[PDB]
Amino acid sequence: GIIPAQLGFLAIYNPALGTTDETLEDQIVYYATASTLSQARRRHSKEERHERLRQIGLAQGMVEFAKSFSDGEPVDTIDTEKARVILVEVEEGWWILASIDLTRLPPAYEYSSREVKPPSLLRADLLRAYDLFLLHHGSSLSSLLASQGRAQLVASLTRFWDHFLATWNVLLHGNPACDVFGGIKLAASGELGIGVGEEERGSGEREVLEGLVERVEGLVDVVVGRYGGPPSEKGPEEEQWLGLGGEVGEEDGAVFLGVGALDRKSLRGVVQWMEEVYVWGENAFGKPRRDLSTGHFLLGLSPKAIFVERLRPVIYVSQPFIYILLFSEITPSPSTWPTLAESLHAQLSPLQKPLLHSTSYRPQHQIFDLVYDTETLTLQSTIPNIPDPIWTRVEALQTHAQILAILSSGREGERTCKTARGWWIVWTRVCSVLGHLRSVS
Amino acid sequence: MEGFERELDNIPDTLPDDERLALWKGKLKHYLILSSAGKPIWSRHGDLSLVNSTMGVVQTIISFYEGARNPLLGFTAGKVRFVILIKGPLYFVAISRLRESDAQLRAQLEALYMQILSTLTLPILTNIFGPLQGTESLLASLADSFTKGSPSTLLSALECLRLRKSQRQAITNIFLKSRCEELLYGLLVAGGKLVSVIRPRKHSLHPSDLQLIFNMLFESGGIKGNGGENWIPLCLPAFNNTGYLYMYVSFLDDDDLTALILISPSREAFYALQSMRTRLVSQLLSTGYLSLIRSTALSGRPSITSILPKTPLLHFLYKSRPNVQWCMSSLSSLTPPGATATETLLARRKLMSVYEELHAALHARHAHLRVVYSTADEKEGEGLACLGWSTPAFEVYCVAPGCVGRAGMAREVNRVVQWARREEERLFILGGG
Repeated sequence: GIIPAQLGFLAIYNPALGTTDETLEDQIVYYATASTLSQARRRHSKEERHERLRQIGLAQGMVEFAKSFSDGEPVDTIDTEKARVILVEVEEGWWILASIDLTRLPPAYEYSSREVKPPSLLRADLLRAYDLFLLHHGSSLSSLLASQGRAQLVASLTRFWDHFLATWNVLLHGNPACDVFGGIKLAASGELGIGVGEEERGSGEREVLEGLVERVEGLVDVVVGRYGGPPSEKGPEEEQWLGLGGEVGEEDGAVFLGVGALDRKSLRGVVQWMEEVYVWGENAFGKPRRDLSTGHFLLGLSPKAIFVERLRPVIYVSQPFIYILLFSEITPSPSTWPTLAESLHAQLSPLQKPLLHSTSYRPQHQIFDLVYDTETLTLQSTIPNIPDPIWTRVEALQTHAQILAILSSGREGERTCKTARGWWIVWTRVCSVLGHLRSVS
Repeated sequence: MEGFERELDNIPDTLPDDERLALWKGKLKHYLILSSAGKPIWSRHGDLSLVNSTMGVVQTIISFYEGARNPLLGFTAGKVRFVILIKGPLYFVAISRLRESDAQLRAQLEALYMQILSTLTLPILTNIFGPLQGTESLLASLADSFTKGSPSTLLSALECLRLRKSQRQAITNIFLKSRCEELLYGLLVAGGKLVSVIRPRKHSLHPSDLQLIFNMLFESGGIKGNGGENWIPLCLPAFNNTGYLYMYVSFLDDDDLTALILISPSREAFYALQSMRTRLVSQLLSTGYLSLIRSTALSGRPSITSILPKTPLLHFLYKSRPNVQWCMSSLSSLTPPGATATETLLARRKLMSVYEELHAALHARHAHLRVVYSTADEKEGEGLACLGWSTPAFEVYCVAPGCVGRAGMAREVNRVVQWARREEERLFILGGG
């Protein structure tokens, strides 16, 4: 009879939206409930309204209260016994309020948070989704309001947020250690071999890519990533590569981070959206539907857009190596689309087999490290993710809870930990490089 | 951190209220008492005029949450942390700007609650809800220790003074032959360090009971500002929902001071207890133990260099999970030339501020950390780096100089436990008599 720790209510409100009581009702922009999730979950009253507006009223009181003590503006986390409440400022006055209902364990009536997702990474998760949301609508959310108007934002905001919260599992799932940082996931090979003059593995294949952005018209930058394995020639033909599941560490890392014309801050967004198509196949904002004419392709110029200050995206899909071809706003003519599709399938045809082995390159009983660089945002990761129901499921709950527990404490600087069954987590800072010499046994 | 030396001083109450609140606004620590109705009862660093205006928000915050069947637990905002404790009609809230975890404040606020209950028994505690007639100075001085660091309450244990097993046993025996039929349990203390314990066959001295006696006498009140022999009532959580238990406190003189604690469950036992001390002083002076107690108490906190030769460890701290007690090393070893009170106060506060993160790190929510190491390397000052280690059977803390590393502590930590284990009989009391 254990009740899972389902999400409670999540609200998006602007305190400066309404300065009067008649306009104070409209401060909420998006609201979610367990009942609201039910309609969207299958896809993948007046007194009720009073409680919604009243509860955010404390939040504006709470932030004003603590702002005057420590000059620290936000009351980031509100701790209760039934619902763990978090508060994050996304961009200069817009606040997201979330209430994670704890793991109800009726001991006839008991509570616990042994596996509830700790608030250290939801701020990273909510900022991820918000930055992911900003990748589909406008440059900045504040400027988005001035363009589309208040009424239009709610429809668009409800369209995306209801989708994300429909499956935002508030539990230690995936790779929380990588999720705490923003980061760019890098595969086993990581970034390709730089420079010309050495063969090595995966070195000269950048020149064709760095030359690709020159020959084809209006290409600003492309990124690739080995989410899948080589084409499986087993019994089943398709393997349904896009579908349910989660990204796998040390394997899903994006490669060929870019060439230019994309800021490192907004280069994280395109990779994160590129993560979504693999994790949520055919079901992502914009609804990517694969083209039957060319099976190794997706989306295609023929509405959808990416805001990095306005690149129209097209998706080239091999079983590994999802290609995010970012084309300019105007220069590619949509009329001549089919000619470019055949050329692109032909230009990128010889980059399937040589690139497959190239990315297969790899650089005290067991050691797992993790390198995060501040200025370039690259995330060289090795920590395995929690398996679904190399370790067992129960163990990684504690290991990934302790790894990010000490990260919040710090932010030389070396730290160390240990556990009864045997671990040695070391966080070290030196360019500032954050090495996590996580060991075991 | 920086303004700590001027932080402990009270509000001047000679300047306009505008910047008066600002002075209260930024102080490092805050302890508050507010009733279920929202009226603030006690505020330590602030007058009741200051707190009520600002603290009405908290009552407003909890009022919504209590209506929603959600007794609130605590906030956090950047550097400052807000902790809420629920005990009867009274609501306990603490504001901390230091790197203190919620568990640390829960223990600190729990001790404050115990003081209120120790003066007003549980049946009257709920019905009565100023109310805290004589505990105002008791609570105000207790919060001073928490700001100063409180290695005892933070660790939730008691100190001991270095007396050999035979010498300590002789004190217990001479403290037991002189017994009357109204000693529910009695204590002997010198400079805040427990010396001996006497217990009856059936009644047990719960270790949580001892912290009531020590906190109100040897840490906060200073034996209620001396005054000589005192006979005051008491309430104990073990002997709850009963009448005020009666405790006898008097200086054992003819820090240096040594005090004697005797407890009786009857009103008319004062003369017997007073006669009990009179026969006790004569025998202690006859043997000479009292003269020995002052010398050991005065020369407390043994030097770490004398404890361990050629060891660079700046400090030590130890605990035992069973038979709850607590040990320590020298504190005046930070800098011998330093004599002014301002650097020795910051030396203490920083020293426990080194352990304030460590205790939080070890005690987390089912995280099961065993060994914790860190390094608070200053940009230009020094390479002061902390240490740390633990066990389900005992707890150990350490501090090391710029010469650091795992071998920088494991070369010594494995034997500082042995020294505590070697000196366990002369530093920890297994039981009374």
